[PDB]
Amino acid sequence: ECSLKVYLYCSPVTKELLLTSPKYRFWKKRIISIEIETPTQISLVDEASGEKEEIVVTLLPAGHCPGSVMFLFQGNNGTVLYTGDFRLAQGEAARMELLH
Amino acid sequence: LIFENLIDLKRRYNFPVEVEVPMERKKKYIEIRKEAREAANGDSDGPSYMSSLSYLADSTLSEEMSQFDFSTGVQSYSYSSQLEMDELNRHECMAPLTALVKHMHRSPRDLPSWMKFLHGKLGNPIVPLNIRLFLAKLVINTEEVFRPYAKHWLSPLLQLAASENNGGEGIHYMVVEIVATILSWTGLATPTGVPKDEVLANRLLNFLMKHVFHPKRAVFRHNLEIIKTLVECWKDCLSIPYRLIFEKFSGKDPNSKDNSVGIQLLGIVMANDLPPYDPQCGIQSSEYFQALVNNMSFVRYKEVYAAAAEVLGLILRYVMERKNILEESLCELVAKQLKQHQNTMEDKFIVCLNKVTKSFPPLADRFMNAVFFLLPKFHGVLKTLCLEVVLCRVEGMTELYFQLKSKDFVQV
Amino acid sequence: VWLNCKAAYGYEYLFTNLSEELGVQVHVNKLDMFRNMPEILHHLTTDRNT
Ligand SMILES: [Mg+2]
Repeated sequence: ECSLKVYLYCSPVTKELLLTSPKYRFWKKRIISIEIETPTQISLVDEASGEKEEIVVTLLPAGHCPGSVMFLFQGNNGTVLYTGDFRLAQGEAARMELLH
Repeated sequence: LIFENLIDLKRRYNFPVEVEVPMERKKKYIEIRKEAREAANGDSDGPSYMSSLSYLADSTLSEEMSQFDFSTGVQSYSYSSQLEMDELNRHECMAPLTALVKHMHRSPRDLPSWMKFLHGKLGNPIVPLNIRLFLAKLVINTEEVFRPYAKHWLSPLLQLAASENNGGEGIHYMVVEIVATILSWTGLATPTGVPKDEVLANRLLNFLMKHVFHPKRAVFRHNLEIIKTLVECWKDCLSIPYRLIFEKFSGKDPNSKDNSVGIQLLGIVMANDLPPYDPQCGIQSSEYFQALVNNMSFVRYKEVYAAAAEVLGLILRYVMERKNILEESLCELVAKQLKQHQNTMEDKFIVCLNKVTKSFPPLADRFMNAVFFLLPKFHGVLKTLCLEVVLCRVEGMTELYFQLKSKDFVQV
Repeated sequence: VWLNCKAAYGYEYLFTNLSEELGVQVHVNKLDMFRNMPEILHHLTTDRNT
């Protein structure tokens, strides 16, 4: 309630599952859902100072639960990957288009 | 009468929409296009469809993993939609009739007496639906013995498919089967001579594009495939229903994917070197192309704005060679829609520009400075798209090496 | 048949496939969370007579 440029990015299914709970309905105006396999640019603008920083994030399916996705960041410090609670069978890592 | 006795005439023959498409169901249309493209045209240069129309035999990894995380679970569309299939093949006299026909065949050619009887019973729209369906299944199972006479059997199957009162609702397996049979028959006979066949084919195409959508991705791709091969075979006989497509890609809803169907239909139309618009419809050129270009403002789903940008670029490339007088207005609208989000989001702008300049290079000459400004600020695939936009216009640039040196091209 | 599922989400695959292969609808406490997901909502029910 004291900021305007900070948001919560997640899958659309995750947004639907999160806004249903009454305890988390205060995030209704601060959640930005992102489609999977769609490279989008995120602005890491500072609140106090007018400094800004752009980063590219890509959401990859995880196959864990409704709304579970991965996070593939690409910026100045190289490419990092966050596979939070994923599930992949053997021989499926070679089938992800966005990781190639 | 002899046929109405051995048929029920009262059983509601359930025809469900085929969901689990087999592997041969794709290669049959593949070979149909292979025959209708070279055996009857002799060109061997298949139409280059857009990225959204690129097809694979199996499904992508996201489709397979969607069974667990439901990535496509959120309802985005708004269209209203709904072996126990071959019950006609499980008829008492079905196999005996097929054996009889196969035996008697081998036991400008005109139809014999039995073929005349079959044609009189099938082509007549007053004959009950069950008898016509049985005759259609018999012709399907014995298409090899009907090919030398397929010039006569083209109209009955056409008017059976184009009929509003068919077996089931939607595009069921009987429709796709008879369509595949007719398109395999297109190598020798085409609905081009008799205007009745032309209007039958037009109504069939309208019916296909009317019920092309289906929430299941596989059957939706199959319907797009059958429409694609149908418009590829009968390219010189069909009038495209531009009014239906306009209503398809004009939804004006930022959080929906309804326009994707219309954009893909327009791309299928444009890939066969067809006009993107005909003034015969009630929609003028202004609002038509306006609603078409407005899809680039829907920056939520890529299948909407990226596909719209690509199909718009194809339309620009088409109207470029034909020297039409709407090229200036279309280019102005596209440049306006691009500059609208050039500075707001600047990440969908580069994607839309790369999709447009993929087929219409001369549009990047006004955004070259913008993409050179945005190049140092991009990462990942966005920088690659910007470099591709720079690549599409290299010979036209006066002096390029200084800009690349100033933009640290070597470390890139 | 009871299904002692500890996690809140992750077992919807089992529920949907059992419903599609048996025609019966699984009973859950809350299902309003899947109101915008038709492929999952039409497999769950609040009635206890299943
Ligand atoms: Mg987990």
